[PDB]
Amino acid sequence: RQLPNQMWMQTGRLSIVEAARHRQSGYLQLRAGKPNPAGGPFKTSIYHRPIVQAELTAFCVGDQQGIEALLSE
Amino acid sequence: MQIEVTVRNITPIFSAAPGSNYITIDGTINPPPGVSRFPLVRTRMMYVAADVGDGVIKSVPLQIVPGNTMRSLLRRTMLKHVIEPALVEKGNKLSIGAYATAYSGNATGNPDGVPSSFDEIATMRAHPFIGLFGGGPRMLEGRLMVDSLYPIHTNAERILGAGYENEMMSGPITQVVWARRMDPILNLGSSEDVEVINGGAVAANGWIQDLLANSKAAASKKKGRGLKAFNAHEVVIPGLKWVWRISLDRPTDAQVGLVLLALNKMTNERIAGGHSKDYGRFVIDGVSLNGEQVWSQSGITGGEQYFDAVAEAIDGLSSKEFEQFAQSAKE
Amino acid sequence: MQIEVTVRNITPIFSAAPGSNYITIDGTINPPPGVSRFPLVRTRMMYVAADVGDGVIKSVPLQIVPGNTMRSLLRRTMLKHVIEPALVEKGNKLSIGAYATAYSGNATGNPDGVPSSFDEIATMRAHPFIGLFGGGPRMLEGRLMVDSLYPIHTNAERILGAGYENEMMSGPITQVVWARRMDPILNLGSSEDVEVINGGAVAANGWIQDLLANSKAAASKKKNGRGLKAFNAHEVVIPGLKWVWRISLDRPTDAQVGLVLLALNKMTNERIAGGHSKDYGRFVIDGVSLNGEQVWSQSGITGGEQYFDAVAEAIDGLSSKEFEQFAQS
Amino acid sequence: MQIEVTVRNITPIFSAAPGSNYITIDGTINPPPGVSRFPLVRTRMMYVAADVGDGVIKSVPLQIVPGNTMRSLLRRTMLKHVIEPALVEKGNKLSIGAYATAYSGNATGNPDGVPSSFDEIATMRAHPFIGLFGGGPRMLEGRLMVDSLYPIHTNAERILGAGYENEMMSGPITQVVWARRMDPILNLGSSEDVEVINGGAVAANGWIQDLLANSKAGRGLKAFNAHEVVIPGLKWVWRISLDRPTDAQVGLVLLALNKMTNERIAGGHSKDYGRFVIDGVSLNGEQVWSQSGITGGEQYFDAVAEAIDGLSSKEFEQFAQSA
DNA sequence: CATCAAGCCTTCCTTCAGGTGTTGCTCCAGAAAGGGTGT
DNA sequence: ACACCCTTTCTGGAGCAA
Repeated sequence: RQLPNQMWMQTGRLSIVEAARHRQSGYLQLRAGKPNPAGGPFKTSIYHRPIVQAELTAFCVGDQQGIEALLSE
Repeated sequence: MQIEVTVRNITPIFSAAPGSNYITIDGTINPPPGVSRFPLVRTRMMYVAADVGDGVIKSVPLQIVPGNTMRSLLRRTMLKHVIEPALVEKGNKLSIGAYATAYSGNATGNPDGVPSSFDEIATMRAHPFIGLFGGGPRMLEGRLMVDSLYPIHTNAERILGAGYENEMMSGPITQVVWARRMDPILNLGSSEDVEVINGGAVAANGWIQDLLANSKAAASKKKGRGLKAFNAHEVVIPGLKWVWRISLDRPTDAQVGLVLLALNKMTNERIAGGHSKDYGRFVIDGVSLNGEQVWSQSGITGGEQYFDAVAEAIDGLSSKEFEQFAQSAKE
Repeated sequence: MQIEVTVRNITPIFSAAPGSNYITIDGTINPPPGVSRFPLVRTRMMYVAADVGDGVIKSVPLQIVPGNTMRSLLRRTMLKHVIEPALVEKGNKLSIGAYATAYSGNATGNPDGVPSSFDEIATMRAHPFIGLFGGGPRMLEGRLMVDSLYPIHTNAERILGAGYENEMMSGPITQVVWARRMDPILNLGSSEDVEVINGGAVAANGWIQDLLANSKAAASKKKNGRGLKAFNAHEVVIPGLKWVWRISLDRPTDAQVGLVLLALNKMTNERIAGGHSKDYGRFVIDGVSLNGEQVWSQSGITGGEQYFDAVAEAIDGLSSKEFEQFAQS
Repeated sequence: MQIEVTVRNITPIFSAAPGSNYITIDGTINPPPGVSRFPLVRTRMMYVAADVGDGVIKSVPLQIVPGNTMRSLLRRTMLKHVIEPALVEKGNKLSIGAYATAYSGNATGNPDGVPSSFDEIATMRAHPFIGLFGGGPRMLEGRLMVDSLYPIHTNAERILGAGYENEMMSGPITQVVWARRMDPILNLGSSEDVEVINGGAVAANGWIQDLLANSKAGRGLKAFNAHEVVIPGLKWVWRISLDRPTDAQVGLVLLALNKMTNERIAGGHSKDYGRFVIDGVSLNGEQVWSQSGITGGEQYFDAVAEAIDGLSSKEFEQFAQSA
């Protein structure tokens, strides 16, 4: 680990304003009047997962030419 | 909808930057300790990446008015001049929560975490005022986006882009203005000056005696508060031409018409602050709608469909949307 | 295919960071307890490894827009400016599962887990929009990698590599912008100001007495309704600096490249990463390089004729049936 | 309401700018060190943007009177000319704190951190003087908005509106004016000029030897100094602005403007420096000034007449009352 | 119509104001059970 | 009659660095 570990927050939110605009315009056929950030399509979820800058070292028995071909891909 | 308002302040601009800043009597900002320093209230400053010298982008200070301040200026302009007269000429009245939500985005400092229904969201974004400033206990996205007031300067050439080489500004655009508060009682001169004071000479002499006692206490401290206060505040110099970028992602025609009506009624409005020194007075010299210049001496010229839309909507304006917009779901 | 967009933020960038960060009345961020502090919500900073001033690498703060935010911004630009007009103009319509799958990659339309054969996986990855992002109930892998919006900065150099030494920003790229909410009942100054209010002076004075009672209760407690007066801060990335943004395509069709190009053609009307009421994130595109070939002009993207023609025939055949069969079955 | 009080100074205007500025015996302002320097107290000046190269606009100096100074001048002529005669005529006597809140913004340097009631805010912003000038312990906002006194100059061509271009003056508008203070013992010259001096000849000799001992090694009376002033006869303008005023407040402003003819602007009281005459008063763009004072604006004068009648001390008292 | 005069001294700042109050975040990031009712 | 929608209902801890 070249750096100390950090944590990345990412969120999943469905655009509530765009959902209401599409629901009036008819492009979204949603019969539901009220959304729910708790659960459902409009669940604004938060999830935090670790992040590391590092150098990755692995050891294996294989032909170098194919391994360098795959790793250059 | 892209709106670009080039204004010209004819008084100094003072949007006070928060902080504890000081200045010497000679004019040096934030001196090292030991030398005598006076409180300086600097104007609001945006750091901008700019091209200093040749191909050397650096962070330079450029003194601005915040987009929150100009957004509330736009809001209170269309509120005092358009929305409130439309509510006054009919029987509609707002609750104190509805007034608070219309003027500051919320009725209480605590929002409710539930969001509102899609029908109410759609009708509030279709509203002329509530669509621009969507706040409330359930946070809506308002389609009005209001940028900061940037001075047309070299330091904002990566902000401004092309088309702004005319009436160009270089160098420092700010100035420290010093203000003093004298004690009125030291300016008393005779018994005719003191006859309006209860007690007169006795009360005046008591004021001098408390000032002498407080000065002796302060001298014992160094080697309450009186009314002598010599201090400073940094303002942005008058005469600058400023850019103000107003944006509206798919607006109702009445909403951009309401922005146009507010820009019409920006006459006799103060931009930032320093009210009693007449700071913030300005003259709009240009408004371009999607790059098309629509400003004349008699306000906005052209753009007629926006004005008929906002006239029809103000004729249809009522207090019901304001009341149910401010109505908390938890309350 | 490696599309690479060089942009310049005309307005500040404010991608909000988690945690309870605080700042004093001056610029001291996170003071020790025992001094007056204000809630600061900072920009999205990540610690990156850089070799500047030394041969070894160190951890430097780099203020970026997340690749998730840019990926969903590209997705919403694609939908709002290309896909929703195309589905509207032929009268196609989306159910809530298809809408959630297309606009958020979300699987709640069919949360049971849709089985996918390799043939329909191949046709769905060859779809102009579905193959870019994938996901939803079928959990499909998209063809699109969207990098973070990395500022052209000396902290970002190992990320950026060579070719960015000129016009390279140095020093701090952030500034704390202070925002306050004023209680507007305090700004009621005349009978004309309060005449719109129901109750008028009585309701205004009731609000004043409520504010004084709440302030006295807070002062007594410090020795639960919150008022409208607030003074807070938000740290933004300063406007006018140059960013780069890498969108890689893992073996695309020309229609998918044309869809990314049409998204970038209509992207200046969008906003990068929040700060919406303060117009934050407004930007111009300074350049677009398609595998190193600089392809952007003032009038959008010139060239790339095969991609634009392929996405034109893709949009002419773009129906919601593919979206509904990608979501449900 | 937008009032433009365009005036012309009879005598050189001197608003002392802060700073340790210096001058040589010539007209070199702030010289490099190593040359004979004298303390120069420059006039207050404002940087203004002005078109200097016929395409290029640049920040140039322009000597002004601050809007704080002119606001306090307007407040003081209202107080000493209109408010105090109405108060002592009816027998009303303010407190010492109320007097301090009238002439300054408040009585104490610590304002209260509470907001006042809306009924109080409405009564004081409907009051003439307290509506014009807010402040107090609870931070009232006045309806009066006082700009700086700007000379009609080509440096202010982006500051003024239209119609001032024929009157607009070019060139430098300042002078380093020299002053000196003698030690007057050196000017005695006669033994009958020390009969008024206690001690007399021995006292004058002691003062001379004290001056010689001070010059060999307290500050004496020998001073030679300079102050930069705006030149007299300059045509100015003064932008008073009103945020939704009552007619009594406008009448109070016009009553103050009618009798500023014997009032001094900024500093230089011993040198009669602040003297000026009012060339014109524009009332929302319409000229209302003549030789005898303000003509027209009759509803404002009648409103301030019925407002000055019944002017009570208790409004000032509960404006100055802390919380 | 030519010079000779073609300054000399000394002043060369003094006190004081040299901030006050507030703000000093808000909310939510769940999924199933159990009812309706609308196609 | 089986699909989506709109509501309740429900169990525990607690310290905190840059």
